[PDB]
Amino acid sequence: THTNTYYLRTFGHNTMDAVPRIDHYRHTAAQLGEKLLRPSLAELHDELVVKFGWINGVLVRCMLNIWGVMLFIRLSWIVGQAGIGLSVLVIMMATVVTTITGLSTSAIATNGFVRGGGAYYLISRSLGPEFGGAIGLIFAFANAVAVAMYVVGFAETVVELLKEHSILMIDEINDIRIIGAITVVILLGISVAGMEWEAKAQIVLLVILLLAIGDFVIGTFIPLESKKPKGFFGYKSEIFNENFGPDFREEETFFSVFEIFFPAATGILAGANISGDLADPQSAIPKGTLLAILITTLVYVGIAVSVGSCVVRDATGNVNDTIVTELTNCTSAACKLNFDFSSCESSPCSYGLMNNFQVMSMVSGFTPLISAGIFSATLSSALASLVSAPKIFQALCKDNIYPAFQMFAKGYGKNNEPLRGYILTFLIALGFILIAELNVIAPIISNFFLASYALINFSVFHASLAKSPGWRPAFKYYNMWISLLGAILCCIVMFVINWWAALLTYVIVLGLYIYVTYKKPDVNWGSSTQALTYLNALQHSIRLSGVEDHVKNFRPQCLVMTGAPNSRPALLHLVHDFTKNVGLMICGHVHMGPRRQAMKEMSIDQAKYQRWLIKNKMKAFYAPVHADDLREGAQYLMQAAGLGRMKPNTLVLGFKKDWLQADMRDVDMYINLFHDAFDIQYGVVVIRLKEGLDISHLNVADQKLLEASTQFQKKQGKNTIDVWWLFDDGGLTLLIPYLLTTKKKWKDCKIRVFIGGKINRIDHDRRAMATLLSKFRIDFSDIMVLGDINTKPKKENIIAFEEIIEPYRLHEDDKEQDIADKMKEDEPWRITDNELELYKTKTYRQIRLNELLKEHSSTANIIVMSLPVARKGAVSSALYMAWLEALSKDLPPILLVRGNHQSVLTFYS
Amino acid sequence: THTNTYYLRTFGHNTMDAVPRIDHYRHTAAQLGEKLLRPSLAELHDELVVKFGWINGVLVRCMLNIWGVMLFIRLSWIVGQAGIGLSVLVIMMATVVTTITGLSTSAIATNGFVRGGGAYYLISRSLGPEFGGAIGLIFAFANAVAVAMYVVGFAETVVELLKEHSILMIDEINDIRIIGAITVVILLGISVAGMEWEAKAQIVLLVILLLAIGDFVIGTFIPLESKKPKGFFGYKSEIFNENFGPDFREEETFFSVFEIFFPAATGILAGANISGDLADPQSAIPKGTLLAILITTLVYVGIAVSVGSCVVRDATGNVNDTIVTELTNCTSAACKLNFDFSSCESSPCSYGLMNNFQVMSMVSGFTPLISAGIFSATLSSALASLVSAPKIFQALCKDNIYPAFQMFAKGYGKNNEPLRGYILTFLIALGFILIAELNVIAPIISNFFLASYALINFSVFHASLAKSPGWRPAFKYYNMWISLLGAILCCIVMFVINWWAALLTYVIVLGLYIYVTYKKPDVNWGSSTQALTYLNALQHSIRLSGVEDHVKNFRPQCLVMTGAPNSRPALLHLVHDFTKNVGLMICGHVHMGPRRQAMKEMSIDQAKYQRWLIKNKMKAFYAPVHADDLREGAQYLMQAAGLGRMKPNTLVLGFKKDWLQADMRDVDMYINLFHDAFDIQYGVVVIRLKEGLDISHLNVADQKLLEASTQFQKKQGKNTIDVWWLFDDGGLTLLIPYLLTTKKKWKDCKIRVFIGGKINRIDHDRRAMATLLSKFRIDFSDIMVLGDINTKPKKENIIAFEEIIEPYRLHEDDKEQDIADKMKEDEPWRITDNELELYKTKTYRQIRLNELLKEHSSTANIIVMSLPVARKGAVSSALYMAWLEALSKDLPPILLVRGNHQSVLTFYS
Ligand SMILES: Nc1ncnc2c1ncn2[C@@H]1O[C@H](COP(=O)(O)OP(=O)(O)OP(=O)(O)O)[C@@H](O)[C@H]1O
Ligand SMILES: Nc1ncnc2c1ncn2[C@@H]1O[C@H](COP(=O)(O)OP(=O)(O)OP(=O)(O)O)[C@@H](O)[C@H]1O
Ligand SMILES: NS(=O)(=O)c1cc(C(=O)O)c(NCc2ccco2)cc1Cl
Ligand SMILES: NS(=O)(=O)c1cc(C(=O)O)c(NCc2ccco2)cc1Cl
Ligand SMILES: [Cl-]
Ligand SMILES: [Cl-]
Ligand SMILES: [K+]
Ligand SMILES: [K+]
Ligand SMILES: [Mg+2]
Ligand SMILES: [Mg+2]
Ligand code: NA
Ligand code: NA
Repeated sequence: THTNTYYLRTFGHNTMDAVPRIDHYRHTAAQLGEKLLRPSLAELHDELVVKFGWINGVLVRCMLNIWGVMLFIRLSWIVGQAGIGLSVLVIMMATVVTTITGLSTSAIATNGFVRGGGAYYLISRSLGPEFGGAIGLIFAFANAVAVAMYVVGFAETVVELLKEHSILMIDEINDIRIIGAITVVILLGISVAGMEWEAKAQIVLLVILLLAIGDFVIGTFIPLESKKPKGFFGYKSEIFNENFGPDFREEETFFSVFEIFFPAATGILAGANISGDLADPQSAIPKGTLLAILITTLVYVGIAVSVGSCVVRDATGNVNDTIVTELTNCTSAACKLNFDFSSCESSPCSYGLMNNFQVMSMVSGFTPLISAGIFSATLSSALASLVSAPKIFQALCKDNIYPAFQMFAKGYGKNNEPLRGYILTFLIALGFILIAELNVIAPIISNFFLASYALINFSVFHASLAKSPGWRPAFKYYNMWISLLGAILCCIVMFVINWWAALLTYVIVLGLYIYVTYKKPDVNWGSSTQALTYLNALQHSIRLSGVEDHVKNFRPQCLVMTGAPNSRPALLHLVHDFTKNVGLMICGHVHMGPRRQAMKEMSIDQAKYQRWLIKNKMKAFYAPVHADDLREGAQYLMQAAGLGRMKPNTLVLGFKKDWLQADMRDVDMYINLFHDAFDIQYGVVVIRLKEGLDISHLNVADQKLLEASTQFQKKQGKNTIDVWWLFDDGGLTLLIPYLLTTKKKWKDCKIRVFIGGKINRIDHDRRAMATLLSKFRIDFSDIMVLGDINTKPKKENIIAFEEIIEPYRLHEDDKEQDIADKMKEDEPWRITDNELELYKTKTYRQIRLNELLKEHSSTANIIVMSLPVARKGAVSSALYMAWLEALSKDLPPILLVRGNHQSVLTFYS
Repeated sequence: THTNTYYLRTFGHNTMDAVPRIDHYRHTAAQLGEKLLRPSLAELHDELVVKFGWINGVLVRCMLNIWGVMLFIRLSWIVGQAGIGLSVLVIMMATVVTTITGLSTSAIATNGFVRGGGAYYLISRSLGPEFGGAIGLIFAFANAVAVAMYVVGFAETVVELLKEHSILMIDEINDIRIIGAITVVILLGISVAGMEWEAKAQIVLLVILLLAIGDFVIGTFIPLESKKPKGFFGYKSEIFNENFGPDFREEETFFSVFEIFFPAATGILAGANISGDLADPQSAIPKGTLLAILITTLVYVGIAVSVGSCVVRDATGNVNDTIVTELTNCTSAACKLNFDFSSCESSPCSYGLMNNFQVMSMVSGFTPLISAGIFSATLSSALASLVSAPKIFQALCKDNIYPAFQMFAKGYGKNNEPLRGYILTFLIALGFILIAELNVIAPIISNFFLASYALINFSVFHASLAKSPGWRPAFKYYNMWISLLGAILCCIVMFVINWWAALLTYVIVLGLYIYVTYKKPDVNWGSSTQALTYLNALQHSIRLSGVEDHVKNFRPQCLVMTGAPNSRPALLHLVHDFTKNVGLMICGHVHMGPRRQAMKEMSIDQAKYQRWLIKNKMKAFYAPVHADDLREGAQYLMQAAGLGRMKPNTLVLGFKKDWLQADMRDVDMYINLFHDAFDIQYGVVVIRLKEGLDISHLNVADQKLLEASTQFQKKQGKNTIDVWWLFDDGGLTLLIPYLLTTKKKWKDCKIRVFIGGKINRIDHDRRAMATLLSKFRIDFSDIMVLGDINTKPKKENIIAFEEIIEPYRLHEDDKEQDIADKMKEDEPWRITDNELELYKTKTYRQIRLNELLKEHSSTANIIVMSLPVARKGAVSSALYMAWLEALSKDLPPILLVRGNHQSVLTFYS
């Protein structure tokens, strides 16, 4: 029926359904998605500029940042004060911390597409805005200060080089400050020039540093007799054996050495912070960072061991001190080789592995080459930090976490460059350089770095804890327990060095976290915090599902038929008063009208009203439902609403005030709602107000209605709480008012109970009731026993009730049997004469109860009375409505309660 | 119509409804007559021996138990080693701990009738069986050991009194052993004699103790020169000032003094342990315990101050006197009055406050009275402990918490008295007396008492934390924070003295708690633990209700329509595999039949199936519903099931295997269930098995069906998962198999992806799909692109489909245009020729897809394929069912998935 070419066309061209394509999931505004538009379910169902590679962008950056001052200056001192083994152990511990941090970072960076800000973006998108902003501020400031520290190191090295000659301008501190200012200006200029220039400069510095390392390694293998007077002796096993072990020749300990060394391993995130300029993160960051860490650790360990195997701790440089005669009785490591480096214990000798900070330069075949290597290392580290800080700050400011800093987010040029961030970082670094004494500052910045690492590790662990299906990290060489251990180790290490610095950093982090949480920025990124919230709720619900029910653990789980949650405020607040912190509260709303529009109406209403309830401080659940009429929607809610053991057991309704001026079908639906509630074993609570409950539409009447709506919101003075417990429903009638009095807004109100008694047994019945409610431990102010019930109500009230009921009567007696049956068939709510004759006693009881309530409980703050139960099929809906209206007419706020008839009170324990 | 009578009769005689009466809430066997019967809601709605008072039962017992050895023996030593102020401080600290414990006990004992036992009953009924059993065992053993210690103290005092004369039988330790054995036998006899006899003995002992205290107080006010050589001097401000302030003569310390004194504060629970024999608790325990504590503390403090204000720390027995008309050169308090009790700073003088342990006897005006008082105090404390232990043990054994001890709950006599418990306590006490050296044992028992007190305080705090409406304590003189502070103080105090004893007691408590929780005795007391479980679930749900939705936080919340949870095991386990630990799972069951019987059936099913699910380790929720047909119940569940944000979003049901051999109305209801799910914005998952899903009714066919049911309960093995993602439904089709692979039972299985492409573009489409799913980070083992779709399926398959569809065609073309319309109206599921002509392409697509699946995925462990969506009103129900049947048949387990069409996957972070 068609050509063979047609049968081989593109799959999906003959159907509205779309094949899965990348454009369906991309949100980027690329050509507005001309063809990347997957059809919605309704449509198918409804009736008819510069990017860097991983090598240059991550590996080189991380290596340059990690290698700093200690590479050529303080490594020898560390290997001296602590033996080869102890120094290697310190290096390995720092490397372990950094490696755990790198694994966590690689895991976090392989989940989605990272945009900008290495540590900040990852931490924020994986944990939440609070932690994200706190760590962003901390890390940015730490990098800004590290820029100054590196510049100061370079300046001090150059000043020492000048002091090696006659060149000098001012005192040492002032010369250091001048050199630091000049160097920081040069670095700022280079950084502002552009990112490609920075990359080229970094490559040059890296090659210079590698040349310096190679020069040192070559020099250590070419001993010269001239260096023999100094500590250098070549590779001798005697020196290696002697240099082992912790000869702490000063007021310093192992922990102090570790603290001194640690800043040497705090450049691992240089590549990550360039995520905004990486060609392809999720493939460059992990491998580059891990390789850089491995290379730097290997170089550190090798250099430490080599320096410790070819230099003596103490060596008194003196040409006329070698030879050591011919035969010696000296057991010293130097003595075994030559007399050089002898008699140093008493007289403090010039240098050696313990007192000289230029041993690496001396060992190297070429000294100026090592000097250039030191310069390049320090400058490279400073440049990396100075580039990293503005990127993190701009990423943090783009999110508007701190509105005051929104200025430092604008970009310049083809590639968005935070020039303002660069200027701010330059200012901070220049200030800290002008201080020129960063010895005290260093522990604080080290602790800042450790806090950032620990929060990265904790973010990985937290994400692995909340088993969100979106976690799905691409990197598969991590572990939740390893990451948790890494976070704990980071905290412990930060506390080990400068405990008070650790306390200060923790205080700062906590303060920033609290500020951000209070601010609550308007943004959600799908952090693991929300996933953990859902998982915790689910686990707690599952746990509660296995708990057996007990009478003393009973709580009122009320399904309030409120319509729009804001439509009826009085009912909502009243139900909230005895439900908050005790029992569940579901606000049920039934939507009518066309299903097509009702679906969108309910979809909007869900979010709108849940947000309204949350913002209004009411701990309720919105439960929208779409149904033809109110009765069937209530049926839906009473059958399915809730989850597990947290389902409703009480139905709360507002009184149908306008039942007289309304279609009898609506009244029938109301009474049938009552009947269904009773049928499914539900407690029923009806709240009646003189003015009504609905204020959505909203003269004198409107003002009174609004006042009634707002009445149950302030402190309820102390007037009374009248409970007319006439029938034993199981105790709910008494449990409601007690829970009311248990709240602050109702504490001043006293509960006085009304019961029906015998005329000649008033005292006995009163005592029995008092004892019964004392066993229940329900405080009461007074007990009134009424013997006037069952009396005939006044003639006027009966006449009024009859006049009210006349319109809805059937008058079967005065009509033909067939006509009466036909009338009752299509109007089932009609009141039959037989039922009126049968229940004249109940009608008189309702009227007399209204009389008694008016006479006695006419000044109560709120009234709780037993709700009459009409046998289904025996009493008409109109008769039930008339009973309810007569019972509670012309009264202050009243509640009609009819419990499950299962006991909800107990005097046993 | 009625006389004056019948108008003033008892309220409630003319109605089935009952007035509230205590008989309605009493559950005791007696008083269950017709009068004390509350009518059920259905019945109203359906269509037509010795008891002690608080004084002698609690106050006297508590006072006698609290007062023990230290009252007349070591109080002087305590006031000596420490100062008056420090001794008062230790007394006040112990009293504070005991007073907080007493407040907590009175709070816990005023929350209903306490049946029997002592602290065990209160702790169990307020906290749970685990804590109850642990504390019961600990407390009973502690009381038995305390009996042993009191007997040992009495024996030691009597042995010392004998040594004061020329009376002795064997070595001191052996004589102590004989005296202790005799005393314990006498105490056991007295206790077994009854309880009234014990009360009379206790009253006699209390009178003797009061006489002894009065004798001491009288003696301290009548100084005699004979006792002047001893430390006694009468009241003198010089001695008071001298004795004020610590003087730790020996290797003692404040903490050691506190540890020595603390056992003096125990015994506050003697009255509460006789709760089963009190006239009424909730009125005797609180007041009696508090008054006893107050009186004992006042007496302790007064005696301490009096002894420290009228006796010198060091004194000499040399009657020769001192300061015989000499000059006053010494500032010692003794010199102020006379030289007596001086000059023993180097040599150890005879006795005094520091050295003598009978100063109270000497100070008193009649030593034999003080000796009798010591005897009475020790004997009364021992008797109280020996009575308390068996009561607690019997209460613990009556609950069957430890089945091995069920034999000790038996009672004897008119009043249930545990004789076996008495014998066991006597045996334990006799053994510990035979040890005769309880110095090392005292700290352990002290820590046991402290643990009991701390857990009482923690029970009060926990009850106040779980805001159960049944808490309602009658004693309104406590505080949750005060009780928590008391528990913490008890723990800290127990750890302060004998830290290793505290660790041992904590280990024992933890072990007993773990054993009880593992055993999980079948008991339900309505503890604070269950209330806290409910409250925690509610709070977590409320918190989750305020969390905004995100694509990466999406979870599959599946409303699996399974009927009876055990009826279809394969479907339940399959849904559990990709829902456990990730997303919600509600098992929906629809009940049909008469409403009256259906309600009871659903009520039974709720408990039965929730228990079955919990016992079978399935984290699902049972959701019963009563409706006329399956569609109505599914509508109920899809509209109302769930709570807050934890509500279903995916519909899972089994394939209607027997649709061909079934009424077309049922098939129409099935297809309309599909349509309703799509309309309500639900994802739909259909699971089809060759043999079916139902195994409730269950030859070869039955065996195969059972094997299919059990197939998915084991480890899958090195099979493959075939995903035919043909249409972009949002990613659910791919999300489900990934979640399957996330679990251990599906680790081996690898995901194979099938997509539709164009011939001559296979490589490009395969690369694009691989890239797209690599950005999603879902691992795959291979990607197959099929270009042979849209081709005409074999003639035989089309003929078979036509033959299958024949009995449901409308055949409108060969009709009169009126009979056809009538048939369509009567049976809307009829397949019209117009729709068949329109969707021949879709039919051929289904047939060819089945061909491709059989040819390619015939060996997959499980198949996931996109579920075709039929436009509502355009495709008949019969045609939709035929499409589904043709698409899947003669295939391994297959899942048809049609997501919400909202994206559930993302490559952004
Ligand atoms: N969607 C709904 N529409 C109307 N009433 C609802 C709805 N959902 C629950 N209800 C409950 O059913 C009752 C019906 O009252 P109705 O509006 O028929 O009489 P009314 O005198 O207008 O009441 P109100 O003063 O509350 O408007 C309300 O009090 C309300 O609590
Ligand atoms: N109360 C229920 N009664 C019947 N089916 C239900 C019910 N609740 C949910 N369902 C789902 O609807 C499907 C209807 O199956 P049906 O009663 O037609 O028997 P079937 O086609 O032989 O399949 P099965 O082997 O599951 O019985 C079931 O697979 C089941 O998953
Ligand atoms: N102690 S040091 O001179 O060898 C040293 C060495 C280095 C270094 O990077 O090797 C270093 N980096 C900057 C830094 C400080 C805190 C965190 O990072 C700082 C210092 Cl003080
Ligand atoms: N230290 S004491 O001799 O004055 C003493 C005194 C008492 C006493 O009850 O006064 C006491 N009661 C029994 C007990 C031990 C642990 C807990 O309770 C035990 C002792 Cl050892
Ligand atoms: Cl870093
Ligand atoms: Cl006690
Ligand atoms: K570094
Ligand atoms: K005691
Ligand atoms: Mg209205
Ligand atoms: Mg079936
Ligand atoms: Na560097
Ligand atoms: Na005693």
